[PDB]
Amino acid sequence: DLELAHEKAGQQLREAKAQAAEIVEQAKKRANQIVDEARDQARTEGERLKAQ
Amino acid sequence: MNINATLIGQSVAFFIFVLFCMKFVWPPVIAALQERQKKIADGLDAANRAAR
Repeated sequence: DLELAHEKAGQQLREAKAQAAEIVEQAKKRANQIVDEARDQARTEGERLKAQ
Repeated sequence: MNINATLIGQSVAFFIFVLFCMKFVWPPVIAALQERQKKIADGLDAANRAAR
């Protein structure tokens, strides 16, 4: 049971590393989307060359 | 001769068997009891340590 507990701890540890990597990966993907939408808003805001 | 020197004949046999038992019969058997108590104790300690 002690040997099996060390093997289980080895799985729980690496699964937590993988999930933490995916949580930060999705955050970086979300951050990239926010800045690109902000670039399109700032590019569209240029309507002032004619709307004004 | 006839009755009392048997009082020392039996006494000598008694002391010889007691010293033989004390060195070649009792220590080898009591050690196996000491070891098993540790074999069971190590299992209970390992289970608590593995859980924690």
